[PDB]
Amino acid sequence: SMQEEDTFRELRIFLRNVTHRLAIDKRFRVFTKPVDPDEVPDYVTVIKQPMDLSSVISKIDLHKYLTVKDYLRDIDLICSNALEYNPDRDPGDRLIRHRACALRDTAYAIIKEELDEDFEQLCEEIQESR
Ligand SMILES: Brc1ccnc2ncccc12
Ligand SMILES: [Cl-]
Repeated sequence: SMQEEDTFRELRIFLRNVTHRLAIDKRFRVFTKPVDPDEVPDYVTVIKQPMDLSSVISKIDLHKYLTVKDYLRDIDLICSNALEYNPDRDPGDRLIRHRACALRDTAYAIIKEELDEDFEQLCEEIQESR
């Protein structure tokens, strides 16, 4: 209907605002762009599911997120990818891992404080019923 359209627009607006708040945080500057294949020519071979905040924005705007659950799966990728590609004890790796998973914990904490559970449930029930 347009009730349903109104629901998904509100979701998109909410997901944009969360994604913007992550993207202007200095800690996360490295996650605002896909990994450059110049700097890292083995990344896009090793990391099957590249994910970054600019990609998340594109998916919001292409209506690929019908639930916060779907959105958080992509946020989880930004962290799990960082852990997978940068596992070493050296500070370079430890810093990207720390940041990647602080991005994850920030997104979860924002959504925990600001997402109405009943709004997520409505989104889930519309999605399941399609
Ligand atoms: Br730059 C860079 C190098 C290594 N791993 C990375 N993981 C995620 C984002 C950027 C990365
Ligand atoms: Cl830096």
